[PDB]
Amino acid sequence: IDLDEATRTVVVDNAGNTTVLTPEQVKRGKRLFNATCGACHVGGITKTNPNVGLDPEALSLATPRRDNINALVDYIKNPTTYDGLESIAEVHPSIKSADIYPRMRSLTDEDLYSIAGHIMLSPKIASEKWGGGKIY
Amino acid sequence: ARFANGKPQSIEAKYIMRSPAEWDRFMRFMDRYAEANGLGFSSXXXXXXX
Amino acid sequence: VSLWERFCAWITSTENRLYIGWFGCLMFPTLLTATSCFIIAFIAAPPVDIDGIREPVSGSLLYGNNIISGAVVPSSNAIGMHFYPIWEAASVDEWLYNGGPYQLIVLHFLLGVSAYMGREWELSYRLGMRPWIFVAFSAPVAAASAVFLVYPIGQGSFSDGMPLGISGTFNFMLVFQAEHNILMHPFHMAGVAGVFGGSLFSAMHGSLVTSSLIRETTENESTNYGYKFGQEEETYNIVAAHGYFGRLIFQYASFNNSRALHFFLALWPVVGIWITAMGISTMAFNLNGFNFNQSVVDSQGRVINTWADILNRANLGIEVMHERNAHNFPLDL
Amino acid sequence: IAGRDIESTGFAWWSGNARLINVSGKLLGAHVAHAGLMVFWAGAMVLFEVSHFVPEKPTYEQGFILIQHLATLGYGIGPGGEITSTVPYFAVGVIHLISSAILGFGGIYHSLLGPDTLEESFPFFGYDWRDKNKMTTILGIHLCLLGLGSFLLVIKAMYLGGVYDTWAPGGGDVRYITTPTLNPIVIFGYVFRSPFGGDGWVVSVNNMEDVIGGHIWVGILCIVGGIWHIFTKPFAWARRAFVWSGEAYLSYSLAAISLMGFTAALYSWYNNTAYPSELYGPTGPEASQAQAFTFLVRDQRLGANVSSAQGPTGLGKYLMRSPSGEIIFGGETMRFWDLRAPWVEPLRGPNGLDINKIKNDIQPWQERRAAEYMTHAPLGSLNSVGGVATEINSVNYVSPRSWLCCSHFFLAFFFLVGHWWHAGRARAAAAGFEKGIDRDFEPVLSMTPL
Amino acid sequence: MITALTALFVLVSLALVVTVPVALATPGEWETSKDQFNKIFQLWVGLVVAIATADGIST
Amino acid sequence: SVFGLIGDGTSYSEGAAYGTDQADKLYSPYSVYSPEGEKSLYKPDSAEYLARKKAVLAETKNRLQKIPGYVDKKEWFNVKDELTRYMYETRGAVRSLSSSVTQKEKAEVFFRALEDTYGAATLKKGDAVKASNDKAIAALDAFTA
Amino acid sequence: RPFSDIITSVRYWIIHSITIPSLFVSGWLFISTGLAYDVFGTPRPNEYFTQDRQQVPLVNDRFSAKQELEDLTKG
Amino acid sequence: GRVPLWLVGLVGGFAVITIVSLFIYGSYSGLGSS
Amino acid sequence: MLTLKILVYTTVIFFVSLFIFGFLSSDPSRNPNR
Amino acid sequence: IFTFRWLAVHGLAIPTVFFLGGITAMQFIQR
Amino acid sequence: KLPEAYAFLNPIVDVMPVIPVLFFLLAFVWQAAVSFR
Ligand code: CLA
Ligand code: CLA
Ligand SMILES: CC1=C(/C=C/C(C)=C/C=C/C(C)=C/C=C/C=C(C)/C=C/C=C(C)/C=C/C2=C(C)CCCC2(C)C)C(C)(C)CCC1
Ligand SMILES: CC1=C(/C=C/C(C)=C/C=C/C(C)=C/C=C/C=C(C)/C=C/C=C(C)/C=C/C2=C(C)CCCC2(C)C)C(C)(C)CCC1
Ligand code: OEX
Ligand SMILES: [Cl-]
Ligand SMILES: [Fe+2]
Repeated sequence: IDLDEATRTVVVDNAGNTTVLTPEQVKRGKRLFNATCGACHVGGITKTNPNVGLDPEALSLATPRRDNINALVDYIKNPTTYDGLESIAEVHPSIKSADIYPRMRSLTDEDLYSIAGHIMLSPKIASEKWGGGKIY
Repeated sequence: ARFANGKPQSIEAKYIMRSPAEWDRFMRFMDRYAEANGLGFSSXXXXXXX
Repeated sequence: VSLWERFCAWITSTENRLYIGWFGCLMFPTLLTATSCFIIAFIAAPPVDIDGIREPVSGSLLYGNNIISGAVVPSSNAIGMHFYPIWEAASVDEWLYNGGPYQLIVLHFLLGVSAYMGREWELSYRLGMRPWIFVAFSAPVAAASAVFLVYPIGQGSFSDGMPLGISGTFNFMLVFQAEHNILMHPFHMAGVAGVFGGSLFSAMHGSLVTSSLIRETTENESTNYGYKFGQEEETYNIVAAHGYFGRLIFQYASFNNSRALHFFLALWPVVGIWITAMGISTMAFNLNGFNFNQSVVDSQGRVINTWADILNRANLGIEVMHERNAHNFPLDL
Repeated sequence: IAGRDIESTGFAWWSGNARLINVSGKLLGAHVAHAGLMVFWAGAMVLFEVSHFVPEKPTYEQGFILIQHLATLGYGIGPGGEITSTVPYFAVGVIHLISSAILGFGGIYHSLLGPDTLEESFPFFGYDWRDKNKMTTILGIHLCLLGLGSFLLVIKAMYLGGVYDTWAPGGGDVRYITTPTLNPIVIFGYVFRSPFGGDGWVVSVNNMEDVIGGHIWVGILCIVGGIWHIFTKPFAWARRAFVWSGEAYLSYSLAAISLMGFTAALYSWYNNTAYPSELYGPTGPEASQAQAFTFLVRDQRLGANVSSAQGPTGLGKYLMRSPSGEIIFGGETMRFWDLRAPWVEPLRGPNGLDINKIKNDIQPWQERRAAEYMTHAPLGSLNSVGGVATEINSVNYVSPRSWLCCSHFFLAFFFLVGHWWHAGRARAAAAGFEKGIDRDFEPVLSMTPL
Repeated sequence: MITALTALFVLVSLALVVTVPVALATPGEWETSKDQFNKIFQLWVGLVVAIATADGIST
Repeated sequence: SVFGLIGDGTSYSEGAAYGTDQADKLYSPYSVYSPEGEKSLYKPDSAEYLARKKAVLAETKNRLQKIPGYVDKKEWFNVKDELTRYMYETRGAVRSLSSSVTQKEKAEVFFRALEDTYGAATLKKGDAVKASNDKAIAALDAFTA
Repeated sequence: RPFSDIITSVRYWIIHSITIPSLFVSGWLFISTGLAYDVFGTPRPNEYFTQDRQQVPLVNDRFSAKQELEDLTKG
Repeated sequence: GRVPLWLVGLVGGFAVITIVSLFIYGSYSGLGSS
Repeated sequence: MLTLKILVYTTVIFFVSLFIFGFLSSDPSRNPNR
Repeated sequence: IFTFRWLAVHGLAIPTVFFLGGITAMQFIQR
Repeated sequence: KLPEAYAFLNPIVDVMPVIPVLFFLLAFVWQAAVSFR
């Protein structure tokens, strides 16, 4: 089995529209995610706050929905709590807190799009370990 | 315990009594070695002269 | 003739049944107190809390233990790396509750073995022989120091040292595997190679020497009786043994300068044990062995397990179970 | 070739450098060339790290080992441990490279064309391994050089731009140490204190004032000792306990340097003052304290009454009491209660961890620092997988503290072994039975039976 | 210019390092060819000073 | 099959090649060794972080006027803790906000005053601490420019 | 004849510069052409799973192992 | 005895160093590199 | 328990001084050959 | 020429070179 | 990253740090050249 066209299609928006990630995008993401996100979100789990995981099920229950590329990209632009009552940009990496966190001082849009695509795509490949944890 | 401490003397008694043992040794050692100033052997680890 | 002189002389005498020497002045009292405390504690030491969670563990014979399960439990985790002599406790009972005897015994044992090395060298000097046996003995001393002192220093607590017992030793080894992956560390591999090679070379050298023994005894008398203490000629034929060894494997491949052979015999296990003690010391500061977890990936991206992943599975099984009540947070730092 | 063959010398090719024991000029050439090698490595590695530098990541994540030292000296570093520019590091690297070229040429010249023995032509640089006055003179000269170097460090920290201080008000930054502590009692309290937990023999220096004062004292002591050894001659008591030969001096140096290597290895693993966590990453205990702190904060946000929740063992899972009574973080990290970090001190009162400060006056930057330190603990593998041994390999990080400590501990022990070997051989050779027994004067046969 | 200037410096340093070790060894070779080596040493230090002057000025 | 010679005799790969040090087209990998780019997209140097810095300075003031009250009582740990817990962001904020030479020089003066306050508080000398706090107040309320 | 004499012989290297590289290139082409996958039955990186089965293809019977493997290794 | 022993020794050392180096480069780019 | 500390501090300095002054008493001269 | 040695040596060396060539090709065969 | 002037000369720096190790070996190759006299 390959990383074919069927398995590279992910939700792009709330509606449900589904775009396709080019293989280059996949690579760049896996790189960017491992370089910046990996230290705390290795394996699709949140190391500091294990309750708020990164698996698609938890993203589906966040407020608002975080199970599509657009909402993940917006979350990077402007992060909120699990219920979305207030912003936690001062305690989470974000473009809004670019001054606080120097890592994002260079990230571009495509970079964010590729990172979100990787986050969306990895549970389609592994399908049980993205956010699973030790057990799996 | 973790109170830093010069050496570990906490009570003047402890220092004043760790004293006589070392001084006793110094005296017994001086008993053999006394009035020595010269006698330079000038050889590789000889120290033959007593 | 002074008194000091007379003493110094008796001390460095080479006609005493056991050589005392100046290093003996440190070796004898220290080892004697260590062994006295160890013998008493192995019989009548009360339970000790090792994880500092008020869950004492019994390790004494009089507390329902046998020789294998019994041990001298290391000091409490609450103490950590702090010095805990007898006089710092408010009572002897409390000193026993927090595992002070472990600290006493281990510190004295380390000083004693260092002084033992020194005494070996000192007697070598007195007898006019070449002074490098204590260099060979350094390897077990280094291993003992790494397992008893360096690892607690790196981890930050004396509760992480090896308990003085059989089942305690096995527990220490298993937890070390779980938290550090000792097997996949090249220095442990070097140590296993050194020990296996030491056994191999010992057995082969003994077989080759005993096989080629000059016929100087009957059949109804121990072959060992042919040799007489203080001989002037070799009781064995080097030529026959070398011929057999060369015909067995290869002609080029063979040692002739028996001196080179014995030097190699000394060199192999010693360097193996040195490298192993360095593995333990390096891993005391969290430089673990190779982690080949999920290294093989198919085209799609799914992970294909190797033999290393089953090792990781066993390590997880050991890890989630060791010190069940001690942990409160997800990471073991 | 007279001096370079197992016949003329008696030393095999593998132990070939021992042929230079009695050759003065060639030994000097070897020493100088080796120093040139050291300088070359320093410059080359600095240039390598500057090349592979990435401004996004902190230095302790890039696997760097030398930029941290020059940053601690106060070169191209801003408040909070941010790196501004990497030009001074490049300058240091190139200067070291050029100096290494010069030193290497000098070593080669003295080893190849220089006179074999310096005693005949230059009766000022020639020695004998056996006279004590010249040995002490050389020792005193180099001791004065070392004292001048310690002075130079003090001068750099006091009047040449200052040094980086983590405990500085408002965060870590470069400052001038105006008032170093000169009290002999406080300075030598480090030297004469216990090496066990809670004491930290020389590793437990806290503020920069103590560092500067200790360096002033070391420089003064070294200058005085260097002057004193130059003028005087070894006394009677030291003249009959020491073996006076080149290999004996080498063995003494080996023992001393093994002790120094052990000290530096354990010093890089525990110290926050001369090894700021913003550059070397958090220490062993620091990561554990950071984990406990961040989970305490997270559970406090939910509304749980911290310092009132009994742990699974009934001991308290957030706040405990130290065996001395101080209030500390609970869990397995109670072994690390001796920790003192710049981001946790604001919360500490005279009684320990203040509770009113924790409940009310918490800061977001402390949360970020604790999360970053927990996410970057000194854990790793030989292939630098990072994290716990059971973790999958996605991150790529091993803390420089682990590298430094492990490497220098290994080197220190092997230099202790070198001390053992060389001390034994030097004493045997001085006595005169380093080659065999005798076979006609065997001392065992002249001693009483037993 | 700097980039080039240094390039040269690297080339001349390579030419010097490949030939100095061979000289010293080969008995006698040294003395006879001392003045050319001195001239090349002066060229080397001049190149270093020129590179330093470039940078400085250019900053 | 599917070879992968050091990015010179094959191709990229959804994951296998590493020699690359390029082969991405996205744009400039800052350096041949950095996945990230240069500072020319998204975050801007001075968007609206200056407002946050000014707020940090105002609250730094508010923190620093309660030091004389803490030194009037013989409490020294509180002085150090107050001077380090929230002033932590203030060093970087003041350094970044300063752009002219006068601001730089007198921010240096303010840092000197704060360091003197810290040292005197450690040495437990009330007069020196009070004078240093007064000088720090003067510099800081003369900084708002 | 001792090893070193043979190793230093020129007529040895004139028969060890047309034999060794050819053998090395043949070993390279053994898997460059993908023959080794078919000879030993090991799966290629894209043959571990198929569209029909998404789990590990284990053998459960003994005397019908041939057919079972033939089926599993269908696609 | 035409070719000196240490020359062929050096050539063999270069070959083996090359092969072993190609192995680590691989531990890094391709199968098994994750 | 201060008495116990005193007695141990004596024993320790006792034996340590014995060691230090035993090795200072012209030990290299003590040897088979002279 | 074909002494037992030549034989044993070649029977051990030919597969070794074959396998080394094969293993090198693999180091490139990248997923 | 190196200053823009020396980014061209970067590849030499990429190999410079590992030089010393080779010096060591040179000793061994030099000894081999003289027949491990
Ligand atoms: C840092 C390591 C080091 C150093 C400085 C030395 C130094 C020395 N060794 Mg030596 N040695 C070493 C490691 C080292 N060794 C090792 C590891 C071994 C074990 C294999 C030996 C084994 C050994 C033996 C067996 C002998 C020496 C001898 C000597 C001395 C004379 C060497 C000689 O005549 O060279 C002759 C060699 C050459 C002329 C060829 C080398 C060409 C040059 C020097 C190489 C470097 C060039 C450099 C890269 C160019 C830089 C130029 C600069 C301007 C930039 C000399 C003092 C000899 C001795 O005792 O002297 C009395 C001797 O017999 N050594
Ligand atoms: C400053 C430190 C220092 C100095 C100046 C010396 C000096 C000397 N030592 Mg020595 N030694 C030292 C430290 C030192 N030692 C240490 C720390 C140890 C403990 C391991 C020893 C153990 C030792 C022994 C056992 C012997 C000496 C001997 C000697 C003499 C001849 C050595 C020689 O020709 O080297 C020759 C050098 C070599 C052959 C190089 C060997 C390379 C080693 C084995 C591997 C190095 C691995 C390296 C870390 C990384 C490898 C990289 C690789 C993977 C590419 C000479 C006086 C000999 C003697 O008695 O002479 C009188 C002797 O027999 N030394
Ligand atoms: C005796 C002997 C020996 C030894 C030797 C020695 C030890 C030597 C050394 C040497 C050395 C130690 C050398 C060095 C050199 C250096 C150099 C030569 C440098 C150069 C530099 C440069 C060229 C630079 C450049 C640059 C710049 C300027 C900028 C940036 C870029 C670059 C970096 C490029 C041996 C063992 C071999 C053998 C036996 C004998
Ligand atoms: C810098 C600094 C510091 C320091 C300072 C000081 C001041 C130091 C010093 C140091 C010292 C002050 C040291 C000393 C040491 C000593 C020793 C180490 C000794 C030894 C001895 C010996 C080894 C002997 C031997 C012997 C014997 C025993 C017997 C007889 C014989 C003989 C003689 C051989 C501090 C930490 C504060 C802080 C930071 C900075
Ligand atoms: O004590 Mn013994 O084992 Ca070293 O990790 Mn943490 O602590 Mn406990 O857990 Mn895992
Ligand atoms: Cl915990
Ligand atoms: Fe034997």
